[PDB]
Amino acid sequence: GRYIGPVCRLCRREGVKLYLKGERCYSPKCAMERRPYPPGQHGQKRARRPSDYAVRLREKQKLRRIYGISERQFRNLFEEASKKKGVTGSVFLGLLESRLDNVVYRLGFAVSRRQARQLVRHGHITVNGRRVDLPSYRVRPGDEIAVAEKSRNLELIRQNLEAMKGRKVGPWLSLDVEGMKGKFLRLPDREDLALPVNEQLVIEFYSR
Amino acid sequence: PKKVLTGVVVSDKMQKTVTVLVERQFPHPLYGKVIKRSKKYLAHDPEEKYKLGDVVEIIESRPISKRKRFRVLRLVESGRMDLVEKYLIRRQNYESLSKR
Amino acid sequence: AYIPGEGHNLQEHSVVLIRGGRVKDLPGVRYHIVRGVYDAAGVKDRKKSRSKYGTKKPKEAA
Amino acid sequence: RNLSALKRHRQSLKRRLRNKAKKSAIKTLSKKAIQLAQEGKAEEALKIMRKAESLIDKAAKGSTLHKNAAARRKSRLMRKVRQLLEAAGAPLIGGGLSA
Amino acid sequence: MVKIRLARFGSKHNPHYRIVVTDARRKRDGKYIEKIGYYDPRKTTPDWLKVDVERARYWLSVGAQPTDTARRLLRQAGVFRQEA
RNA sequence: UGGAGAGUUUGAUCCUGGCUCAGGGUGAACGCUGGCGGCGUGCCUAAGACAUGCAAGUCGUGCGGGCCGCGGGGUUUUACUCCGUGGUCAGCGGCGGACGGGUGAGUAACGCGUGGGUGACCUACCCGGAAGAGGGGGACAACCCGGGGAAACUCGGGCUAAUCCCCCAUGUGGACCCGCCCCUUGGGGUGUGUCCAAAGGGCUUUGCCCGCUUCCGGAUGGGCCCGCGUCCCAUCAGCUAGUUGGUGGGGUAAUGGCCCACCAAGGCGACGACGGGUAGCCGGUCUGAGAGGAUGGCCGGCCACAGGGGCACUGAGACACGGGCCCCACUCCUACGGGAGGCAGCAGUUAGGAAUCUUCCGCAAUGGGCGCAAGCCUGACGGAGCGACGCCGCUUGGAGGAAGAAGCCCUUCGGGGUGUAAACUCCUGAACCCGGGACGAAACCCCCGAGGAGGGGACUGACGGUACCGGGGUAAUAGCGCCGGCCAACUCCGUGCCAGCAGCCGCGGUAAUACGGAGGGCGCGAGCGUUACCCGGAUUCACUGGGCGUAAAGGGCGUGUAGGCGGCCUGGGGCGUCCCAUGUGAAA
Repeated sequence: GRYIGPVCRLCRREGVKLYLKGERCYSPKCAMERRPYPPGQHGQKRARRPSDYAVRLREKQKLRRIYGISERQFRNLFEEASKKKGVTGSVFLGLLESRLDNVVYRLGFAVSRRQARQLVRHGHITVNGRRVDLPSYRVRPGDEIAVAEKSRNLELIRQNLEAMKGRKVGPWLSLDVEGMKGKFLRLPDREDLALPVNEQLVIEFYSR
Repeated sequence: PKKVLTGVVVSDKMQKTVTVLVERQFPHPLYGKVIKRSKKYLAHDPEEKYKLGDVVEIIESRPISKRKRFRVLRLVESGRMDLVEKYLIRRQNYESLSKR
Repeated sequence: AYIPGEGHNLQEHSVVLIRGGRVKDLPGVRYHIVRGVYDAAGVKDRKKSRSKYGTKKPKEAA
Repeated sequence: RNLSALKRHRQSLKRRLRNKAKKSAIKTLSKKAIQLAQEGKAEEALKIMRKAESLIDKAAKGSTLHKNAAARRKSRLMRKVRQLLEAAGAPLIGGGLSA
Repeated sequence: MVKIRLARFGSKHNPHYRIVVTDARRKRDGKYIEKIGYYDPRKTTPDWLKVDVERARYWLSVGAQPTDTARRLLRQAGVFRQEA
């Protein structure tokens, strides 16, 4: 099962936040600004010299950790990444981002990973005619993420869309707060979504 | 079709039938260099006409007898006393390798 | 056949599961024993190597 | 217990019967033919080679000798007569015999 | 004896038969002389049918025999039709 | 578009180098934990032996009959029989049993992958083509009479039919024989002489359907043959008298000694013969940048085996898994005179091993065998069940939430940690309740036309009311390796060369970051470690890609055979080689 629970324990773990949880872990701490640094009794007891390969492992985590998916499937779609054609690193990134759940999140329907993937597995997302649970279902150019009909009358969905209006969507993310939708336009790149993560480190690591 | 090959007549010593030292060569499926190889065949001579050396183009035909495969349809050269010599030098070497 | 260390009974049958792996001890140590098998079931109270050392799930009922 | 593979061996016993009798007659007629021809009379053994020919057809038609086989028997049988006719005899009459 | 038949491939609950000529002996999901068509009675793809009626006319004109699902296929692919 | 290294030899460096690890996989196994669902996979051992249930049947459009049934015909009526007759049981007769099917024992193989020769060949159930289907005869069942026996079944006698067996035929044609024209391995024609046919059944009958006879052509599978590649030990060096070859015979569909006879000495071998250990082979598969190494189970092709061996028979096809004969064991039934049986078919028992499952449903779909069809057998096939054995997707929750409660770990008594984690909050809503509800299957079939093409209507679900659609709604499993460097992560007590961990180096010999406990954190998470087997790192059998002054290694030195390779130049060859056309390389 996808870890869950004490989450932004992960945030402090990297030493750099990952929103992970919205409203709070986005507010004055992702467990950060309160006491930001890797957890445990140790933690704030003088950092070391973590080897290149090791901070690289950390980077691989880091990346899989912001993408609320098991390192199992992080790896899986990495194998698929090295499989077909595409700029290995940046394309691997876009391949991770092109997943239904964070599509729904970055659309602003949800306020972070946990909530996002939850709602998505709850099949509240009608893409091109059908509601799809299936969190690790990647969309295609010309498709559009929608929400169900009774789901138009949902509390924090309405609240999300309320506080969302004004917050300009991603470039490949087409907003549609009128028709209750989100056009999955082009296929984004590193300069569309920037997260404290190196692509070639994940390559070099996984591609041993 | 019907695979053929030229070949140096060895041993006329059988009646109306001679043996033929046929030859080939090919590289090495993992070691470059071309290697030379021997492989004897049955030269079929209903009207005894081939002798010590006579390189002839020889023909795989209908099963003639016990291993009696191949035949002849045309000659090329005669008096290959040098080649047959080398053949017999090899045979000398065979009669020069005792374990008893 | 060696054993998985501390906490044995074994007497003389057990079905010691011939395993495999020497060390700088007993000029052999090849083909170990396992606990759980048909005998031993690990250390009387173990909190880690319960993958050989028998003990199931320390269900301390609290 | 029950399986009509008994049908097999029954009818097959009958078929073996067929083969036995007919094929046997074939062999023997061939032999009388070569006997008479070896002597130096022919004519009777050529009417017996006639009867023989018909018989080897009886072989060909059935499951005894199959087509080409019966043909081969015919051939060899007819062949041996001719040469061993000339041998001290004189081939006068002809049936399966060609001039 | 050479007959035209069907060889289903795929998985467990996603049928799709290969419309294919072969000889009598050849087992089902086995070997074939030549393949000419496809048919999936499931109907999930508009391409649920294809018949290479050319080589079909070959086989029919050169001494072979059909099947039953074939009968349907032949009467539904102009394999039978003689125009006029 | 494809290449990461590291520890360990010293006081210290460097080099050669061995060991070990990080890694990837598997038909797995083992322990620890274990929720949902999809597609796969599942005796890897004893080719050890098996209870029982099923797996090869089908046909009245070949034929006679038993006998159950019915209108009931005949007999004036009678005993009862007897015409039509659904049936129903076998028989004679006809087609599959040589496919479907499993294992891997043998087999180092013209077996297999592979490219062709067959002027050395076979091919039924099928599409075309041609000549057709005159007449007669005999015999055995099933049945009726008697016997043996526990059965198995076995013996004799007496009859009827036939698409059962023959007989002179009719003879486009096919077969041989001796010649002859063309060829060129036995390819095709042709002059003489002899042999062969046929089965008929149905009915809307004067015509057709189903089958039959004689040949030719294809469709299709195989037979034989060569070319070619094909594990290891040289401490396996010589092997062979059916042996090498022929003539002449015998046999097969047929080439050939495969076998008879007679005969001339040859036939293979360091290009590894002979021997023996080992082994099914492949399209493929895992790993490595690649060269390659290893591998061949599910699947698809070729082989081989039927408890071991011999062996024929039947036939289009076999030396035939659920046909026959015999020897060998081996087990079982009996009244101990006698007799039976083969789960390397399919479920299931047992021996075996660390380990490899249900004694299930339906011929609805496809496919095979048979029948004019209706239809029938099908443990082929098509479906559920069981096992985290493999891969895939997936819930245990979201969101507010403390200078952060307490519970427990740590302390320099200030606190630090655990952890927004918890609790309190609202939100949704697995599991689960009601309702409806599938695709998988439209052909076959009767009907108009002609039985053709075409047209119409109607029958046909094992899964299962499962999938899925709609609504009602519960927060609703968490583990496994580790924290001494390779390898990411330390603090506290105990234990004191003891108990012990360890793949490598090693670590503890009374303040252990390696044992063992407890908090925390590294990894992974419906899974994790362990071992085993395989490829890599191993460039550590080096072709890419190594070496022999002292680390492992020049043969004590000259000789010479074969073999290996080779100076300048002209031209011919076009073998190696290079180029494009092109056949095949199936499918997956």
